[PDB]
Parts: sequence; structure tokens; C-alpha cells
Amino acid sequence: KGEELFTGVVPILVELDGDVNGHKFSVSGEGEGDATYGKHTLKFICTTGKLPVPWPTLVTTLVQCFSRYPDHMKQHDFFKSAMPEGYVQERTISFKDDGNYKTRAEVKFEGDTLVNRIELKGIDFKEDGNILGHKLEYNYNSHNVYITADKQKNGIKANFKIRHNIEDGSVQLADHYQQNTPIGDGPVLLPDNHYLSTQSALSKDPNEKRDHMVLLEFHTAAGIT
Ligand SMILES: [Mg+2]
Repeated sequence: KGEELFTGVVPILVELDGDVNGHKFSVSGEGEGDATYGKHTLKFICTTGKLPVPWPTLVTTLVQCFSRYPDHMKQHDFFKSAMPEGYVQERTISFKDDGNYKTRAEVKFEGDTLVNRIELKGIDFKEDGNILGHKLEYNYNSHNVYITADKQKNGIKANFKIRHNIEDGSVQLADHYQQNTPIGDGPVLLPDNHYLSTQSALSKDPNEKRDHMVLLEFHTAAGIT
């Protein structure tokens, strides 16, 4: 069963190819996760130069299999149950009064490493909106990711609203619609409605001159007693 693959520390690789309003970029990440504690740590580098969008707008795209599912909820952990063959994770991220990201990712094991490979496409961004104008603060709020089963697709859906702080004290909403479907043909766990409680801390490596993001993430399943 997939959950057995997560009882210890697992190395993580993340690779993203993006195009936002014609601005092409790539991000590479490395770190590790320990789902026992709902915890993952990564450092991401923009390998093409300067990132053309704010780092916070990429956090959700850049491994929910590292969520801590409490023992009494283990039967609701789709994410691990699809491993090692993995899952496709797709989103539409709608930035209020601005453009949208469409993302397609494959999350799977490559040997003993958990890999998140992503294509991101962003369109219809305003040239001096909060995203292409870089008006988002380098910080991140705590959210609830609401998950529901999609039995027709043998997977799940999720819906949630990310709140991005703007440098003038306002908030940029980013509505997330998500679908995950298994890559393999083995059975998966189809959960009851629940949510993941998320927390994120963004920082910088004081010795790093490349455009980059250091991330500490907690994800904890909740909403079933
Ligand atoms: Mg503020």
C-alpha cells in the first residue's frame, strides 16, 4: 500500500516549466518530506533567470502526499494510496480581477524519490496587476483545502481560496479548483469530505544569489472526528 512509502523521510524533486503571458521560465526544487509530521522543506531556484511572477503565486503548484493523515482518518488518504505509480494533479487558479494559471502535474516515485513534474500556463494577466506588477508580499497565509471524492474519475477534487497579501495591505484572492486522478490501475482510497489545514513559511538563503524561494510547509488532514 502507498502509505508504507511515507513512514520516514523521503527526498523530493520538483520541476516546473511555465509560460505566463508569454514569459517563459523554469523552476527546479529539491528537499525532503516527512508525512509523519505533515512536514516538508524545499528550496526552489528559477533556472532561467528572474522569475516573471511572484514566488508566492507558485507555492500551491510547487505534493499533498506529505500531508499528515491522523490514524483515525487513514482511509481517506487518496494521495498516498496512488503511490508509487502516482497521480495527475490539475488546477485552474483564478486570480480575482486578473489572469489565470492552468497547471498539469504528475506526482510519482522515481525510485525512492517523490517527484512533482509540472507544466504551468498563465494567460490574461494585467501588465500592472498584482502578479505581473510584483505587488505581492513575500509571505503566505494558512488555508483549508476542501477535498471531496470524484468517484467517476476514481479520484478527488478540491476547492479552496488562497489569500495573497498585497504590499498595500489588501488581499489578492486566488481561487483554486483541483482534480487528481491516479496514474496506475490499482485501487485508491476515495475519501469522505474533509480538509487539509496548511501552513507555509517562506524565506531566503542568505548565500544564494539566484532568484529562489525556501519553503517550510505543514499539511494536516482534519474535519472528520
Ligand atoms: Mg499587511
